Amino acid sequence: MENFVRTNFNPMILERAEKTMKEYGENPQNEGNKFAAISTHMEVCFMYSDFHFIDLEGNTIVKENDDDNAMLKHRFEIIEGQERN
Amino acid sequence: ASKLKGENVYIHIFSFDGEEMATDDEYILDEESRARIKTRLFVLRQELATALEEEFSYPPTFQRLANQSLPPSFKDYHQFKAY
Amino acid sequence: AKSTDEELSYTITGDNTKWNENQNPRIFLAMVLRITAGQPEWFRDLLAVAPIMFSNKVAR
Amino acid sequence: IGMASMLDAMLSRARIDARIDLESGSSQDFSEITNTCKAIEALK
Amino acid sequence: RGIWKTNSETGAQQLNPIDGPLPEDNEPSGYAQTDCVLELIEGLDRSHPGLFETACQETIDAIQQTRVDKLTQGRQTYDWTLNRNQPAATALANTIEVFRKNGYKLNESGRLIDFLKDVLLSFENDSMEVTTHFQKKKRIRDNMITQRTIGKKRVKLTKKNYLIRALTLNTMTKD
RNA sequence: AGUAGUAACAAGAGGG
RNA sequence: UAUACCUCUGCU
Repeated sequence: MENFVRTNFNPMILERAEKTMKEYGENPQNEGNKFAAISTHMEVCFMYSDFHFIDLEGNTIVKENDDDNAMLKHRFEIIEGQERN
Repeated sequence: ASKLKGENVYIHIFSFDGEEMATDDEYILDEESRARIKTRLFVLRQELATALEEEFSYPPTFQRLANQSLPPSFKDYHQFKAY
Repeated sequence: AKSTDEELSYTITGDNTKWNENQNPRIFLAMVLRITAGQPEWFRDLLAVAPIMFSNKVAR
Repeated sequence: IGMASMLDAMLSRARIDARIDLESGSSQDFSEITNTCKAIEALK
Repeated sequence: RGIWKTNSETGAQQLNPIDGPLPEDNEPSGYAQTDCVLELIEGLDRSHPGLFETACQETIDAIQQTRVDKLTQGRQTYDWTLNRNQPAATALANTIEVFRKNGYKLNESGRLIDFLKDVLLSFENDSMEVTTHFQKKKRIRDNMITQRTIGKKRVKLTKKNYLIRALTLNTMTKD
C-alpha cells in the first residue's frame, strides 16, 4: 500500500523507487505491488551494501560510522537504484 | 538461474519467512547482516499482516475546433471520421 | 511497352497554377483519415491535428 | 537519453570514475573527490 | 462561392469551399469534392496492396520512438512567445519553458508525443502566463549619466489570444 | 540627384 | 531649436 510503504520506508528509498518505477508508465497509486517490491528490493540492496568496507591488507570488515575516509573502501557497489545509463 | 545461465552472476535469494538460498550455498556476506536482513524482511511480513497501452485524445477546446474544421453537410469530427 | 504499334502517345509539359492557394486543409483531413482507415484511433486522431490546425489557420 | 537532473548524472559518475580510477587503477585524492562530490551535493 | 462561418473559439470569418458548387469556367477554383478525393485515395489504396498498412505501421514505430530532440532540427519556426521567427531549438525551448512555468510538463518524460499532448491541453488554460522583456533606463554616477538596461514584465494572455498565436503562421517575401 | 521597382535605400539606435 | 562631439550596430 502507498501509505504503508511511505510510512515503513525512508525518503531515499521512496524517492529512488519513485524514480526507477517511473519508466514504463505505471505509478504507486495503481500498481502498489511493484512499488513495494522495488522499495524492498532497494532496501535489501542498501542493507546488503551498507557498513561493509575493505582494509589496506585486503581484509573484509564491517563498521558503524560509514564515512569511508581514505583508509577504507566500500566492499559492495550499489548498481540498482542508479539511472539505467 | 534458468535464465541467467551462461553468465556467471552471483544469485542470492531471500524470503519474507526467514529461509534463504544463495549460489552454491557459499555466503560471502557475514552472518550478522544476513540475519538482520532476514529480521527486516520478517518485520515487513508482520507489518504487512497487521496493517499495456497508448492513448491520445482531443480536449474540449480542440474538439470543438475539429468539429468546426471539416466539410459542409457534416456536424461532428466523429461523424466525418465514420463517413 | 504497354501500348500497341497502332497507338499515339502525347506528353504534356505541365504546371499547376495557384497550387497552394487552391489546396484545402479539410481535404488533407479527409486524406489523412482515409489513409489511416483501420488504424488505432489515437494514431488516427494524432495525425488529423495538423489538417485541422491548418483549417483554422491565421496569418501574420 | 535520460530523464534525470543533469547534476545528479554528473555526480553519480564522478563517484565511480574517482573510485575505479583508484580501486583498479591515491585514496587521499579519492577522498578529496568524494568530499567535493558530497560538499556540492549538500548545496540544494 | 463557399460557405462563411464565424469560429466559436476565434471569431474568424472562416470560408469553406469544399463540397461547394462545381465551377463553370477555366479560372482557378478551390471547390474540390470530398467523395471524389476519397475515390482517388481509395483507388490509390486499391492499386498498391498494403501500402497504407506498412506506411502507417512505420509511422507508428516512428511516433512511439521519436524523442523531443528531433524538433530542434529543421528550419526556423514562428515563435508565438516572441511574435518573431526563431531557430527551432530556441522557439521550442521557449515554448517548453512557458509550458513549464504554467501547468504543463508531460514533455519532461522525453518523448515527442508527450510534448505533443501538452499542446492540446494548453488550449484550455485561458490565462496563459508569459514573460516579456522591455528597455528601462537607470542613472549612473562617475567618479552623472543615464544608462540603458533591460527589465522583465509578466503578462497573461486570453484564450482568444493564445489560440490565435498558436494558429498563427508568419509571412515574408521570398527573395 | 541617384540607386532602384509593386517598396525600400539614400544610415539606424542611444548619450532626451 | 541649432551646431559639434561620444558610444552600439552592418543578415537579427
